Amino acid sequence: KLKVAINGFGRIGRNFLRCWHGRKDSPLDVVVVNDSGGVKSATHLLKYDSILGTFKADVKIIDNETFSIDGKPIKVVSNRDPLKLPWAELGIDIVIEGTGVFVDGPGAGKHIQAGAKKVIITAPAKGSDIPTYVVGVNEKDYGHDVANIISNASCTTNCLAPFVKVLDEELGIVKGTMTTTHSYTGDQRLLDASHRDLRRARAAALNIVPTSTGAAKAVSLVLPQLKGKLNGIALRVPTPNVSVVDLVVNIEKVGVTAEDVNNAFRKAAAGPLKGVLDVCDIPLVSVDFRCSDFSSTIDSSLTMVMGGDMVKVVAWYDNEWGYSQRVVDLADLVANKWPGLEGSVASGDPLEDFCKDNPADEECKLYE
Amino acid sequence: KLKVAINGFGRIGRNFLRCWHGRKDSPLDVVVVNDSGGVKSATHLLKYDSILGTFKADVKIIDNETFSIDGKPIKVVSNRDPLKLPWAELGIDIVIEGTGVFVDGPGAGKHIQAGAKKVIITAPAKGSDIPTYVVGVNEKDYGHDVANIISNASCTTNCLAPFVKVLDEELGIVKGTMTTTHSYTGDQRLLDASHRDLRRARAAALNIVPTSTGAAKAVSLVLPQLKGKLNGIALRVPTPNVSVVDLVVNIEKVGVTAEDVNNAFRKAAAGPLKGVLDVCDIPLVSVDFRCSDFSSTIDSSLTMVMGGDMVKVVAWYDNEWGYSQRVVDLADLVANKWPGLEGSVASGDPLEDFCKDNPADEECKLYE
Amino acid sequence: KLKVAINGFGRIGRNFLRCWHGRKDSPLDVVVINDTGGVKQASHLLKYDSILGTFDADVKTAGDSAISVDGKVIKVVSDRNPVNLPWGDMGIDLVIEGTGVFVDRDGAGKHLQAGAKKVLITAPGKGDIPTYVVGVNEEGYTHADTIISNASCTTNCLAPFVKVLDQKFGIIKGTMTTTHSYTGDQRLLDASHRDLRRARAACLNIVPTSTGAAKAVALVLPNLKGKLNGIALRVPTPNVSVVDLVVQVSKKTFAEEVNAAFRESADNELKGILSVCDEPLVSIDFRCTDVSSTIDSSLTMVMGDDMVKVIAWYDNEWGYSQRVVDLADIVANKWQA
Amino acid sequence: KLKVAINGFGRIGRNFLRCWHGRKDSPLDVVVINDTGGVKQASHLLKYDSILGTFDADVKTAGDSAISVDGKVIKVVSDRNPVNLPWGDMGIDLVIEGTGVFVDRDGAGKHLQAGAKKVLITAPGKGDIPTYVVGVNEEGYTHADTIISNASCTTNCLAPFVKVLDQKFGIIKGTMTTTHSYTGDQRLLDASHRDLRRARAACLNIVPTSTGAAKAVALVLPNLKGKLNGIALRVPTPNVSVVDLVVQVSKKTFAEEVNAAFRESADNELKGILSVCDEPLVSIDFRCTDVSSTIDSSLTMVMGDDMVKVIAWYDNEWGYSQRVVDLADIVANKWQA
Ligand SMILES: NC(=O)c1ccc[n+]([C@@H]2O[C@H](COP(=O)([O-])OP(=O)(O)OC[C@H]3O[C@@H](n4cnc5c(N)ncnc54)[C@H](O)[C@@H]3O)[C@@H](O)[C@H]2O)c1
Ligand SMILES: NC(=O)c1ccc[n+]([C@@H]2O[C@H](COP(=O)([O-])OP(=O)(O)OC[C@H]3O[C@@H](n4cnc5c(N)ncnc54)[C@H](O)[C@@H]3O)[C@@H](O)[C@H]2O)c1
Ligand SMILES: NC(=O)c1ccc[n+]([C@@H]2O[C@H](COP(=O)([O-])OP(=O)(O)OC[C@H]3O[C@@H](n4cnc5c(N)ncnc54)[C@H](O)[C@@H]3O)[C@@H](O)[C@H]2O)c1
Ligand SMILES: NC(=O)c1ccc[n+]([C@@H]2O[C@H](COP(=O)([O-])OP(=O)(O)OC[C@H]3O[C@@H](n4cnc5c(N)ncnc54)[C@H](O)[C@@H]3O)[C@@H](O)[C@H]2O)c1
Repeated sequence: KLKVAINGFGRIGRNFLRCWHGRKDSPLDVVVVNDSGGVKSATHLLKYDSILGTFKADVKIIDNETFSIDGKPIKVVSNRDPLKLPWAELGIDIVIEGTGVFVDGPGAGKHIQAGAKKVIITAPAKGSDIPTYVVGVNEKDYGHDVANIISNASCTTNCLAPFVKVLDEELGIVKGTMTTTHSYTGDQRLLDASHRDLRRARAAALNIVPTSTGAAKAVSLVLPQLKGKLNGIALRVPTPNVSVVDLVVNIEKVGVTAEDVNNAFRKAAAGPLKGVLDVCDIPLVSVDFRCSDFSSTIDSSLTMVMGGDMVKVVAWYDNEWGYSQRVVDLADLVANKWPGLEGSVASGDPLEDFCKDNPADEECKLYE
Repeated sequence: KLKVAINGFGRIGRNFLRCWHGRKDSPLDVVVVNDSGGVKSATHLLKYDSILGTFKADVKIIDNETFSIDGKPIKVVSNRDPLKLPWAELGIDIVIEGTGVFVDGPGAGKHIQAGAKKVIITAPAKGSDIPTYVVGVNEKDYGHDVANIISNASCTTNCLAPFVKVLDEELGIVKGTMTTTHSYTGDQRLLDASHRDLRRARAAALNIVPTSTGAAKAVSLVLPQLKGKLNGIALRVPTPNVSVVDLVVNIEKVGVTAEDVNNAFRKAAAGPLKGVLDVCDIPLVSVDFRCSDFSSTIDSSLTMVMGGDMVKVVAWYDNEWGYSQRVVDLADLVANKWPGLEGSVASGDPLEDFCKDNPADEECKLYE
Repeated sequence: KLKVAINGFGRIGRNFLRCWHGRKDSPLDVVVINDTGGVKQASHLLKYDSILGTFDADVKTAGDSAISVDGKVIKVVSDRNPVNLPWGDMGIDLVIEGTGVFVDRDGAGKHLQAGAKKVLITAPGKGDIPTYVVGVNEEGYTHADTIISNASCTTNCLAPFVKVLDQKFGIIKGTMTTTHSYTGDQRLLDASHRDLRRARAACLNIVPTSTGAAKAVALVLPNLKGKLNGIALRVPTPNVSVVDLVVQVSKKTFAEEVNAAFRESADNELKGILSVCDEPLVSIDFRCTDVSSTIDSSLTMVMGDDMVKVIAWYDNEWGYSQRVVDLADIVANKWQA
Repeated sequence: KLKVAINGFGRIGRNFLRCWHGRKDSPLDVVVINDTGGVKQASHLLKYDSILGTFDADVKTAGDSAISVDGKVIKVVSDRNPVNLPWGDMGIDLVIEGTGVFVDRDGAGKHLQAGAKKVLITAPGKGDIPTYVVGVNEEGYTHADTIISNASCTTNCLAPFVKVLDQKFGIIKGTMTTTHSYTGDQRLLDASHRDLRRARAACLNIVPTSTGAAKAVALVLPNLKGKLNGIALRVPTPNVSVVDLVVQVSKKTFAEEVNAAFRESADNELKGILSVCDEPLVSIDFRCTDVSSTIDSSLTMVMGDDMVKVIAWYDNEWGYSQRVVDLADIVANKWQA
């Protein structure tokens, strides 16, 4: 329902559309990509996934500006500079940060200045300014007027977060650290190619990289309850798109069996974490959840414990696919929080949100 | 030098020019503030304080949005939204959060991209993310141009901290708790006015509310090595502006008298804790420090120990004046902290430099 | 018995409520409120008062949706729309908008426009509202009058006897002022108030201003205009204010003569409305007392027998409610519209 | 050069002390002063003030007997009887009695007894003193009044302008009132004091009263008596207060007519003495301010061209002292004795 735009299709954004297309009552709708790759290519690139199969839905490759797909004529830009590209005539409330390039917060201004009202920051928290908001985790901390520029933190984090609450919340940790089994991707040089990074510069498809990732930080970002408490490097392993966490944590709890915790997880999964926290029980591997969208992926068994306090926490998950169907919900959240809708429930008790606008109200200036 | 401004207009928005104009070392300069009440007010506001007296300054009314300060002019904004505020056009390197509603650098970020090179956080922002910036403790230990939205913890703690810092620093203390005298203010209404909180609801200057102090936590936030050892209650009390806590502290050390520590005060106060920490000797009260910028006022005599080790440790202090001096603290710091000169990377080796331009480099797609 | 709602419901409303309870046989069944604040707060708003102390009446809320006071269920709506507030589910008879922001008939009408039917405000109804005050205009008030208001406490308080003032001797000229308390309407701490005076913090400073007392003076009594007109002084106090007025009366007299001429006033009309004495009393010795004031008969000195001092610790808050609660009862009475 | 000691080292003691430092050209060699209170207290008391803040003037003194401050080492003792208060040991030039408890010329006599030369009393002395006040009784003043008085700040401030108004417009009748602050004259608590009102605590209550103003006006203004009579309103404030008077002036006029007239006066003579403006300024805006009071220009209404409200924030303490200081040094000059 909301006009959406892409500044060049996000590898994830691509499926994310088909995901969005796999979405039905989407309060949003893409209208254009900044295709600096040719439509039919992008079309094919879109119509054809390289992992979970091409789209099982028509794509009409109409003219260089606007192909269609199952009757969805979506326009095409081609530029690294947003401002000119008028998402405003395109009425694009919120623009997919189809680059990553504008990893800087202020990058998106040009895009607000290109016709965005809010900003779908596709980028994990490279900058500090914007927090991403996470379903099951920190999504609801968003109200409107809260950071129209809104991050898409790392799936790693983004799949780290959901379950990672249970521990500190249901049972209590001391601290801990993790490590993805990051599938192979493009951002590591296929061969040894000139790339500012140490490792990703090296030949990709064959090896794994212990890799810097403040996802743990980025968690502590959205989990101040864990601010400056956790750790973890990445492992860019050779798979197309799937990863599991390393995660070890000195739980505060006595050290009960994980099963219960995982039941508690499954309970919490049964709680706010539908589509978010899968705690399954079948021992299964990368394939066995490809194109499966349940954000977490745990054979409840697998994540386990050493001596109770130290917890051998591990769980498969997607890095792009599920990741995408995480973006929409939050992308929807803004539309769910979108103005124009009737949003009055109770101020006679909970005027907190009411005067959340004005703290100089009858009395609202909490913390002075 | 550094381009400065204020988000909104507060009593702290009223606080600093008193310092700043009265200052003699301020490299930076404000050029505009969002007084959404008119210079006539703003002047009458700023020219005439309620406590520190009329501004001893010819802050004069040049044009209704661009007035004078004894000859120095400053523009004025009038609005309650970052995005229209052209800190870019204003070039403002540093703006001071005056809504409070920005408990979040994110909202402050809504000025960063808007041309705020850096953002002066003023209060304890519920956004934990920003490194907890406090003088005498972590002030230098802050990282320049790293997340340029710069925290500032509660004056109460912000004044308590360097003192609270020096104590364990002098002693080593098992833990601590306290209660300040949070002067009457607006946040608690003069009337029993409808409030998101029972406490500040009441008619302010008569009732005396003990309340919540994350400032206590903020100690850990600025004294991580002292984490958890902190407590106390925010006693909102009816004064214009001075708070003072006695801190109950089980000192980890022997349990020698305080005067020794006060000698260590007399050492460290006279040491780096000048400007903030005073240990006067004449037992004196609120007035005796008004307009006085020694941002902590300990009374050695009044301070006592219980078991020699449980020290009853007091310190008078204002709540905004000294706080207003915390403004200058990073201000001149962040000023010299500002690079000014250039960098010595290698846009071949540090192709990230080349990528800083060539951000769309596969040679550069780190962690993404 | 009269279904009533209160918009902008506040202290004086809470006072009115503490009145309402103290008003045994309160013919206003005020089962509704508008207050954007929280319920327990709204409870404590009434439950826990500063000046009259907490409401000597226990408040119970089931659980958060509704609060019952003195065994009677009560409601409190919260929406800044001057209409959306559902005054129609009961078809409200009387509304009291505390906010005062609708100095035009409209917002009050907007309150009536979804069920409400009658109105009085702490704000002086500017224009499109009958200048209606007890002692002076509550009588000429025909109950067909629906949306009226009260002017300043000062205006409200002075009204009856200042009418009696020109009665007994006639007043050449009159310039009144109040020892008006401090409130949040004036910036209790320095904030963006139109009145630069009312803009500071000024917990210990006064505010030169004026009042409908200087204005409705004509609206409540015709000749009483201009020559009969003064100013207002919001002073560093929380409580019962005093009239700083010296009436240039017409008929020559001495002080107590007019107070003699105003013993009767309490003895006949000011009874309940106002009072008078010469034992020195202070605002607390006027607290929760419904006789809007007692006049300093002694220090209401005569000077030239025309320009005559008038001085009276007047209940800017409780009687103000009371008088309105009185006026409410008056409109609770004679119920046709 | 004036070997002076004042009685009752109150705030005004500190004030004039600070004024000694404040006012330039001080022949007032006030190397002693009296207050039966503890002197080192008084020192610290002098050292530390609330309103004008601590007198940052660091003082180094060796021994209880000798005290030195800002070069001008100044003695001070603590005692009740002026005869028990030796003045000839310095051959005292001037005394002022801040205590108030010596509100008759005899104490001054008793001060003159122990070796004083000149006396004045900031307070209106009960009975046996023709007071001297600038603007009113400083012209016919003679330095040859070894004992004189000032009146309360009220009169000490309310005097000139209206006299000049009486000069330039006359007044049929004047109804003067003040926002008189609180002091030791009234009880902090409800302690036993002659005036029940001054006896009361009244932390936020005013005192309806009448200072010597409407009485001292007789002396200071041989004309304006009875007709030009109001009262005092002793308020629960510690600080700079405000005039609140409505006059029935003689000559037909209007507000601004007096203002420029009131302006020009300060533009020449009430310079330092008094002031006038209309920029809304509250108490805090008058710390240590000497032009006794700026009169409001707006709210100073005028009815029938005689009924004229007047209003002005005045420094009951420092500006009073200022005025107290004013003729004080003047009598130091023309030093006949
Ligand atoms: N002094 C402290 O130690 C401390 C600590 C925590 C919080 N605070 C709060 O943070 C603020 C800092 O103190 P202060 O000196 O500025 O007093 P202040 O209360 O006047 O500052 C905030 C005020 O500025 C105004 N404001 C907010 N947003 C505005 C906008 N867009 N445009 C114009 N005005 C706006 C409001 O009046 C707001 O109350 C205060 O609200 C203070 O209560 C202070
Ligand atoms: N697919 C993901 O989950 C994801 C998410 C974030 C970052 N990354 C990594 O960072 C990059 C972004 O990945 P992606 O998912 O967004 O797919 P993507 O790599 O296709 O997104 C960038 C695309 O937009 C265009 N582009 C690049 N820079 C641009 C710029 N300044 N302006 C306009 N268009 C620009 C290009 O056509 C490019 O295909 C990739 O290199 C990837 O390795 C991946
Ligand atoms: N008591 C007096 O003598 C007097 C005289 C004149 C005016 N007033 C005004 O009336 C108020 C005092 O009366 P009170 O004791 O009953 O308390 P009160 O302050 O709560 O009554 C009015 C208040 O309603 C508030 N308001 C605005 N919108 C509102 C909404 N949707 N819901 C609820 N409140 C809303 C306003 O802030 C306003 O201050 C003060 O605001 C004062 O300014 C009082
Ligand atoms: N404008 C007026 O109404 C007015 C005028 C003159 C004096 N006064 C009174 O005198 C004081 C003037 O203001 P202030 O700042 O000086 O306050 P203040 O009360 O401190 O001044 C009076 C001082 O005299 C001292 N005192 C009392 N008895 C004494 C005695 N036998 N001998 C010596 N000292 C004695 C008191 O301790 C006090 O220090 C006030 O106490 C005031 O009440 C008032």
